[PDB]
Amino acid sequence: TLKNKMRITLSLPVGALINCCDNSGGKNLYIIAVQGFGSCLNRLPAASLGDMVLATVKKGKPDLRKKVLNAIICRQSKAWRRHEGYYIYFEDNAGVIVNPKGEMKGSAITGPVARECAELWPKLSSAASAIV
Amino acid sequence: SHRKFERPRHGSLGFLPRKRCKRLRGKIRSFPKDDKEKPPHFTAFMGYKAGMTHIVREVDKPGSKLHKKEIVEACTIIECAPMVVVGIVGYRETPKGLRILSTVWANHVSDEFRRRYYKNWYKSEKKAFTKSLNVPEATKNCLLKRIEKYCTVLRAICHTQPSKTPLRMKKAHIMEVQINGGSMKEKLEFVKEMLEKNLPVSTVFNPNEMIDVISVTKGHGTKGVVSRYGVKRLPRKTHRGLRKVACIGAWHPARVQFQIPRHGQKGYFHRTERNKKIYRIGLKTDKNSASTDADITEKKITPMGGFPHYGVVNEDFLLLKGCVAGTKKRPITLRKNIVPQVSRDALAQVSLKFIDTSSKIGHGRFQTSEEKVKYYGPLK
Amino acid sequence: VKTEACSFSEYRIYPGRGQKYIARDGKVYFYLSSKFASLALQKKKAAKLRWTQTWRRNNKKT
RNA sequence: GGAUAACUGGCUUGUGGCUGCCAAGCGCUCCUAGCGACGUAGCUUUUUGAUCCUUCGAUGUCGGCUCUUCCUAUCAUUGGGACGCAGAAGUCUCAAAGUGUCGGAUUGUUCACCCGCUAAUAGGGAACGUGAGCUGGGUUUAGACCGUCGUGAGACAGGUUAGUUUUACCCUACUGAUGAAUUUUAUUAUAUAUAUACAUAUAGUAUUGUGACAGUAAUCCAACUUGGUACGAGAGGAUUAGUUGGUUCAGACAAUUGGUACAGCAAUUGGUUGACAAACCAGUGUUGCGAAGCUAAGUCUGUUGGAUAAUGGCUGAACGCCUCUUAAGCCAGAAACCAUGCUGAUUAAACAAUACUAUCUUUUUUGUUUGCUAAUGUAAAAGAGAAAUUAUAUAUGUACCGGUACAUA
RNA sequence: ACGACUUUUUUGCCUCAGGGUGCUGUAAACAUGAAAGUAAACUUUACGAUCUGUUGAGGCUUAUCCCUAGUGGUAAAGUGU
Repeated sequence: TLKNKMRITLSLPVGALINCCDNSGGKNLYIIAVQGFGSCLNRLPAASLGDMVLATVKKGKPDLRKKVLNAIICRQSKAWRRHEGYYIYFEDNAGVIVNPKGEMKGSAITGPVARECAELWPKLSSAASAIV
Repeated sequence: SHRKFERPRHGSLGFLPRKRCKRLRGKIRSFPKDDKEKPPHFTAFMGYKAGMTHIVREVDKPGSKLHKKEIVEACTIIECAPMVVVGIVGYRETPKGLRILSTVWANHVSDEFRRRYYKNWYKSEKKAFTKSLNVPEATKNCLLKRIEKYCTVLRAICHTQPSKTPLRMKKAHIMEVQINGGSMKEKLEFVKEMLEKNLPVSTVFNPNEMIDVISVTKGHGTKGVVSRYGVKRLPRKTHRGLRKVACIGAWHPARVQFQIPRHGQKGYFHRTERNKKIYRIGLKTDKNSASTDADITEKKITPMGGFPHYGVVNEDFLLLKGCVAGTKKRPITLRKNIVPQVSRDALAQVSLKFIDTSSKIGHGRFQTSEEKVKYYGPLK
Repeated sequence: VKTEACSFSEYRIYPGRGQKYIARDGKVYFYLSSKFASLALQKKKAAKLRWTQTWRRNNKKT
């Protein structure tokens, strides 16, 4: 697997509450950190589709709650420029929880999933109901 | 004591003093180095920034995330009517730098060239450049031989034809262009042969080339520290305002440290953009100049209703990748790169798929006057 | 020759102008203009409005 | 009242912090790969003292924020040396300050203590960096509260709540903006294969430029391919390049997306002009769209030579052999250094070339013993005289073919 | 900011106007039009938010939009050397 992602628009600062989008039993995901983030006094860490977050579970099954978990962003409200020549956007924001090497907790991603993140992660492409 | 947290300074220190540029024209600070091996040729060209469009291009890069998939990319358009050559300059190397030996002029020159030397051409009797134009051919020969004997650098005095532009000004823009390739004798023959003639941009530059762009930036007036240098605003609480300055500090030394960012001019700075790729060189002669093989309808680079503040692009033109320093209507100087470029992007051959000509006066909902007529049909 | 339609209307959409919205049910909706986008954003029946091509067709003036 | 505390500074550096030397042990065997007791020598002021020299007719008393600069005692990044360095790790270390050094939780807080990312989340200086920069939460005015202590008034480097943070229009500084003036001053050439400073140089506009000098900038990560290879007993598992991407900092730009409205069309609430259209009024009445101009959360672009350091070597003595040279002679070799590049250059009271021009220019003679309308100045005259050239532990001619021969100082 | 800068001053330029490009969203007006009902005749005549037609209409679009030598204009005559 090649881990290339291309530039996708900045979105979702830490503390954001997003949909979990799978049968994991998490209903929402509260993002507490980004993996691989830069260093800077001015900045606050922000997410995008191609990036690995760390989250906690506010709503969902009791085993998942309060524990820290890795997640991948799958849907985002903030528009980005696709190189097909249009600015694409979802209505809502959603990610799916994973382990830190990117293995799914869930098994079927209920919404559609963006192509640039899907073609990034096999285990998401497998599970995804539609590729955007 | 040491700072609580570490961050570099806001903005480059290397562009202080961040004052107004001395001269309007995009003066070349240094020429590409001469190569004796190469055939004689011009190193630079002046053109006028007409506006921006985007272009659609087919891509290379096996192993890329995007790969060969065609892309839409921003580009600038630079109007490039032929410059006219009027003089030969001979420069000599000394320990105290390059010094002019002599200047040789053409027998015939434009009025627009002379108009630049006058301040008030309208009220003048217009004596300037009227006697010495008629100097003997023997004198010209002696001067050329004198230049051949001693000089190690040859430059040609070229000027714009301003009347080809749609601009209000009629005073020509005049500029020296160093001649690179051959030795001095071959350069002299090349300039002498060229002399009175007009030089298309396509004479100097070929499609796919990488070019250096010299221009003064867009003026904004004298600005505060936030605007000029990008410092973080002071907290909501602040008694004398959020945009109040950075704290200068230091009791000893007992002076302001010049490296502090501070209020003063924003824009109107001299700048060299480097390594901009030529995506297309258009030609006035081509009736299908902004048309493509993919979309064959009649298009010249001029948008639907023309460019905002520039209208019709009158003559031949450079379609250059991305952003260019300064305003539309501004003269822009194109220069060859200081060293030849062996990069992938330099080597690559552009294949354009589409050039937009939609309106930028409006929200560009339509592309051509024919298309608009066909779309609407009946009208009063 | 052509690429695709302008979504409020039949005529050709040129690349680099448009935007795309994917809705909650996963249908994609292609917008030419900010004006068309605001009507969609406000979730209104655009076909009711006099100016639009659907209205012109429906009222038999195409 | 600095004849005397609390503050910087200062002396000192006990104490704190850092580096040593030694060699009894530890380090499987082994003093020194790594260590290092029992000792003994320094360095620093990044701690706190000791102190009371300075300031008591007022140097604003903590912390945070913001913001910049400097150091190195290097945490990571580059090049390396050593290893108890199999690989992979990793450790000690040298040239190194080129470059970076974060998001939060809790605190009045330096400090502290966690969680997360990370390339590492190094340590310090700048009046304990930074109150006519802010903030005023804490210590530290007067109200009030509880506890202890005090007969009491009251006390408490005990806890707690509440409590006005004054002035720049001066000079400089620095940031940007103009701008004359400049012969004790200049000149790197000028003139037709030969001349020439004991000589040239008015000025006024304008263009082309020169470029001393001053400034300077780009940066790190990931993945894959190399390669599941070398190495390894296996488990594992690469120094390296190559390719594609992204981060950070920078410089622009606005086509195009988004953001933006007292350009501008439409809608509508209350009131007013008989209705009507038309309008007006509500400090922008209020909505929807909103070109344009700005702008980012958007887009583009962001060099390579030289001389080197550490270090590895080479030839090679001192010393018959040997030796990288702390003899001569050399060589390769780093994010360091200087150019290149790029910015400024009334930072050089700097300058060149070109174009056109101001009743005006040239030679000789006499003079220069309403503010003005003939008019004088020399830091150097007195023979102001003076053409090799590498050297200089040897040169220069001339003849031969950089070398040989022969002369000459 | 103001200086300063970019300019042009009759093969131009300004000024409006026309045309282009747009932006808004279908004007006023009229209908021997329709319309929830209303009242007044024994299916017609009065009244009626509204909607449709004539009608992608009407408006606005250079000030720092575009084109046009299309209209009319295009002065002081001052000052330093």
